[PDB]
Amino acid sequence: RPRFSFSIAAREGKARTGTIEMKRGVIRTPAFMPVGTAATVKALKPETVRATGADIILGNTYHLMLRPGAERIAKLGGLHSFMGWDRPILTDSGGFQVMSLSSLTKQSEEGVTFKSHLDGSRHMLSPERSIEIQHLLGSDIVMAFDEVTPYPATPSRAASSMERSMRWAKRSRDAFDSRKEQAENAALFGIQQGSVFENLRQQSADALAEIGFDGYAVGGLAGGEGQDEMFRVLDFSVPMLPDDKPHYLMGVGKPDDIVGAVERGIDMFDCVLPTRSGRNGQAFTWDGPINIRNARFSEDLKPLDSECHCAVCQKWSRAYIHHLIRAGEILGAMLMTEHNIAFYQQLMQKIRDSISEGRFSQFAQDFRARYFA
Amino acid sequence: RPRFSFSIAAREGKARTGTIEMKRGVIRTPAFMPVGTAATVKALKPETVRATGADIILGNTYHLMLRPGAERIAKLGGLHSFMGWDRPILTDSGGFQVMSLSSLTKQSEEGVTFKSHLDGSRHMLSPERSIEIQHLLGSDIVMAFDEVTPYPATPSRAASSMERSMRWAKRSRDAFDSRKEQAENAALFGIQQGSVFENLRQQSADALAEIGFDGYAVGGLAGGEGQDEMFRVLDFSVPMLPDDKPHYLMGVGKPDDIVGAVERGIDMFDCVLPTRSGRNGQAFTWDGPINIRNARFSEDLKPLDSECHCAVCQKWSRAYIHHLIRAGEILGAMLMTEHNIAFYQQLMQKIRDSISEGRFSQFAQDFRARYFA
Ligand SMILES: [Zn+2]
Ligand SMILES: [Zn+2]
Repeated sequence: RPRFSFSIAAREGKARTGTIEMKRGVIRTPAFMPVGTAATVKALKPETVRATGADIILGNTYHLMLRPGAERIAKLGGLHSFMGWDRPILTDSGGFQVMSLSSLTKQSEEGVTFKSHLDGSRHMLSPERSIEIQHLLGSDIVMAFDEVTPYPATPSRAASSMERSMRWAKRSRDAFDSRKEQAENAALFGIQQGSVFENLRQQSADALAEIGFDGYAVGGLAGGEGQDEMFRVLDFSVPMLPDDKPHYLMGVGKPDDIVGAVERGIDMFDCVLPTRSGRNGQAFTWDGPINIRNARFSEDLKPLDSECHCAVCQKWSRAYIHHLIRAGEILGAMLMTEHNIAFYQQLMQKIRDSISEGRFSQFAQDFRARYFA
Repeated sequence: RPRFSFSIAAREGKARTGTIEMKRGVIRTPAFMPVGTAATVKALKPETVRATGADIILGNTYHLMLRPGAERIAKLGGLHSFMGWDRPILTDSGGFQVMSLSSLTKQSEEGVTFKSHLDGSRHMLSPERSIEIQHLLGSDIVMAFDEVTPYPATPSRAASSMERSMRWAKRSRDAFDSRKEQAENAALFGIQQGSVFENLRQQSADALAEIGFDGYAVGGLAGGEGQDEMFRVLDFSVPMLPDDKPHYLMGVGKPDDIVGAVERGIDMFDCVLPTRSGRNGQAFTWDGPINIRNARFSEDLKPLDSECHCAVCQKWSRAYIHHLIRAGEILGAMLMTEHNIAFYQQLMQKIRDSISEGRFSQFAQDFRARYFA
């Protein structure tokens, strides 16, 4: 396999289905990436993550650099070896979480210094250091280090952040390219910014395409704007990106969001929703989500979802899982997470098959009628 | 397979190895039973419990009756169906936990009434109700309902409790026998009491043998007396029990305790140690236990134990598991528990093979030299 090759096998409207071939494996697109926070997809062995259909997982740079440490993971042989997942890993740049989880940020053109939300330790993150950490982890898909624009943002501030992000995207590119081993074996994605503003999204897309990346993420969304606005922004933003490279919508999302975003040209997704909500009691079904803690499930012998092919739905009842989650049992988190992640993979499979067969628009319509019945 | 058949295949001194055949499967003895509290062996799917080598698990009656409820489990098809373990299950009588976990106990000759440590609900437990609950769960090995003698106990109080326990053992026997379906498909074990006193242990054994049970537990030990005293009591107590039936030491225990107790004629064991300590950071090894949270393991690439055949030791390093447990990750509990339970099953296998080969005494000596090196 090559370092990176994205091939589009079928299209329907703006939707695409295909494959990304990398050294560690093939990624089927549109793709959902389960999120591994501190080097684990929560409550799942990697073999179980793979069994659900995942082709690639996401690792959080910010969390890994704080614990167990980027250098330490490198010494121990890299993230893949450390956690036991041998397929591709995408790492985020660590920037988003600095804003959302650290204390005392000091921000500047060089990068950001911050205090750990764990200990009192002070850490630094810049385009160069972010790229270095991702190398130390041995990431397959490296994200450029950007400055995240909170929602809502004024046009002036959105512009300033976007412009800084574009300067940092060049720095990221150069850092990545300067490290022979990373340049030869990993891929680099740039992140489009500009908040909800069309002209800024355009300037950002143009800047990113001028530098040149293996893939392009749409950043700054799912920040509180709501689905209507998100979709409106995707409408004009995705077409600005090079059509022949993957389009990654960071941090999205709910099943309905994924469907609409694929309709708009998105090829890759990640979210903590299926894992996080899993441990919380929310199970996804084709008829909409359920909260398994609800008393109405205490004696329901049906599986979580009536069609789901996952091992949880083959083996255990809603009643049992209701019991486990109410009791705060670890097996409850294990089973809910496996089911939710498998649901997401089944959704992605249905999306890929429908596009390949030229009936994705019908699938979207059928999916919505039932999910929101 | 028959309802119950215990066969002894080999002996060495007081040690025995053999099999208990029951309708739901064969139990190899000496046996270790992982403990399922609220209908789950904590952090493990039943298939994983089986994969470690477990032939039978233990379920806690007290916890099951409070949540999700004995009647409810019956309605849903019984404990096996509910939790997805189709092999034998031994249920305790629920008495021990009433003493240790409930509030406001009212005790009498009829039984005990108590308040849930969960809600404010008031529950009752008597020989008859304990046997009924175990039937509703669909237990394969039913324990007689006894009164537990705290350590230390005066001879007078030990005697009074033992005598009451023997009256309750007859009541348990009669209750079990009166329910055709339970009598025909399950087995009933009596519990010897009498604290540390030889004459009381003798009276108790004589009373139990007169009633007649499928197996005999040594109760009242591991209550704070220490290994020396426990062993001293086992020395005279086990021989009092019918030699041709299984001998069950309830609530034991550490690996060294298991070895010494088998040397003294014990065939069955349960303890929360490998599960509980697992989540706590303690991993069993042939060279003694380790606490994986210790900083010395942060970059140790070796498996938890150098000889262990479990899936955890095949796949992950001490360094990774150290990280998971420090981080409070669910996968940390999953991996530690699987390893610890598999260690216990490997110990039991080595014990069975050594007895079968007439070299158990040497195995005990070799085990101790290394474990306590
Ligand atoms: Zn499922
Ligand atoms: Zn092991």
